[PDB]
Amino acid sequence: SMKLRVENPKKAQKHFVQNLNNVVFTNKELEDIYNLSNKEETKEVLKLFKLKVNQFYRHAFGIVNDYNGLLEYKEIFNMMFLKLSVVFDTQRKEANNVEQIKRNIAILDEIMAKADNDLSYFISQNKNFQELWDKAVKLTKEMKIKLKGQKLDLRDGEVAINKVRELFGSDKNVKELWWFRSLLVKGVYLIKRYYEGDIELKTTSDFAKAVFED
Amino acid sequence: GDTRPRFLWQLKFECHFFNGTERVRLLERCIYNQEESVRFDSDVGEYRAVTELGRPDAEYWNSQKDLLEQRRAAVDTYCRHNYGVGESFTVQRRVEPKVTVYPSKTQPLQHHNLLVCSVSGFYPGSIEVRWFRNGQEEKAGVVSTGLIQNGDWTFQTLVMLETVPRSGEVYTCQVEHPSVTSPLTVEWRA
Amino acid sequence: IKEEHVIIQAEFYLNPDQSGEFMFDFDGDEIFHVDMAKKETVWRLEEFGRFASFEAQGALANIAVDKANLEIMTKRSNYTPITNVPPEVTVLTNSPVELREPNVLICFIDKFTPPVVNVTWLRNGKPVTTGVSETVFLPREDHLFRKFHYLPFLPSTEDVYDCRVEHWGLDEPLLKHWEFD
Amino acid sequence: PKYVKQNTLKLAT
Repeated sequence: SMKLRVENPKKAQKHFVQNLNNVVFTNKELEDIYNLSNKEETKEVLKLFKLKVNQFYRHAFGIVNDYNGLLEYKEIFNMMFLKLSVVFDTQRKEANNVEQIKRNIAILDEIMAKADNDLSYFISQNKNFQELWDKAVKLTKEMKIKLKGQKLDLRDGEVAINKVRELFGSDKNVKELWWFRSLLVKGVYLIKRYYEGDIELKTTSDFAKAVFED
Repeated sequence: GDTRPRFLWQLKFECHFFNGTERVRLLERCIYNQEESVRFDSDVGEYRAVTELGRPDAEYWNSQKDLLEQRRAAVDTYCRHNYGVGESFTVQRRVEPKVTVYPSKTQPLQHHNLLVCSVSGFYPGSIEVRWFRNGQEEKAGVVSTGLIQNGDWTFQTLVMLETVPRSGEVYTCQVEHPSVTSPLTVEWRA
Repeated sequence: IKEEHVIIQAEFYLNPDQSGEFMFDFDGDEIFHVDMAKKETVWRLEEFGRFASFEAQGALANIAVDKANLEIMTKRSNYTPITNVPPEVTVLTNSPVELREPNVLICFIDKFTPPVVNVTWLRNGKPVTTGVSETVFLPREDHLFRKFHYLPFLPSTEDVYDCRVEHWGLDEPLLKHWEFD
Repeated sequence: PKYVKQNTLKLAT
């Protein structure tokens, strides 16, 4: 009914780690780790490493950007960083071992895959969230048409919410669920970019993909 | 050269099996440093604090309906399952012991005091070693190292007999073990 | 009431060392453990891997949370440090020795904590390394640890070996001898 | 055959 990042998810389990509030490393914390890779022979891999940490961050927030309406999104998000923390343990004591940094990079990749799997699993187990999410897409598509030739001056960030209030501001879900309403508001900024001719849109997010995919 | 204080956290999930997998008990425990703080006993069905420091955790975890259901079921989804996954090479693994007998002095100022029966490389640890002097079992003079686990899935043990052999006597070390249907024997002509 | 077998999943995390361990045990012997650095399952006996498997990723998840909990508890206990408990070292052979007949020395390090120790094999004063192996830190019902170090060797009439164990609970390094006695 | 494990839980608060 709803597309999952991983079609037939493997059972995931929670460690009740959703209430942690400082799992994400600050720029200094990361820099301090990067400085351990001081030797010249490790300069090339260190680049690949930094790029991966960045990709990692982008992936985690990507998950919270599309599924902040799924109670379990915090579990997944936090687990991601708790694992990163452990990898850094090795990184910290093998800071100039190129093969080890290569492995760490490979692991961060697996951590991300695991995130996608578990994410898909928890979504598969929450029928109601699936229905609401699908609905958000349904309406955004309607809105894609409805706003066909209207002026969309979204410069002061006020028109988007107003449009959503006009068209659907009355729908139980738009009034009660901030994440849902936000999905639609996010939607018009996407619609606008679509009208202007942006073609990268589907790669923007699972939501964007679902909306502009046929 | 590192005087820094250390902090240790251990977690253990124990699956106790009785008569195959007929009766099963799961014991989950949290140990801070060298002291258990909280535990889940499948015989209880919910977390119980062992020390005061563990109360917050029992209270929090026990309020998690979905979690307790998982644990209560684990007896099947975890314990019974993993027992099966490995039965072949664990419950079933059998390795025949190698038996040898050689003399030794109880003191470097004594004659040729005791006979040592060396039983090594076997598995499981369950085993029996007896000493016979001309068909007559000997017991009052036996001393052993006790069972020894080598840490690589094999055991060993030395069973010694305190007896000064005299010409004509024939001692025998008999070893009974699950890997062999008929007792192993090694003789030693005095 | 007759207990036949025990399968234990044991894991731990230690500070400030930042070292963790995840492993499965059967009746006292290690079935397998997950090398944290490489993040991969390693079987105590290679045959085991040809009949079973384990998603190392799982270990990573568990240790990750373990690490978080250590932070929590240390703080909650008001930073109470673990009390060093020195090991009992014993060294014996795999089987009876015969000149030039391959054998193996086993150094048993037992009843200690924390799980940090430095071991060194010595043949006539020189540290030996080729061929030596060791187990990870094995659990004990009293929550202390067990560890085994192995040294394959060719018996001779002119060699004395000793296992040197260093631990925070010890005053000076402990040194166990072996010269066929 | 696959060895399944028990998930670790995050301590109170």
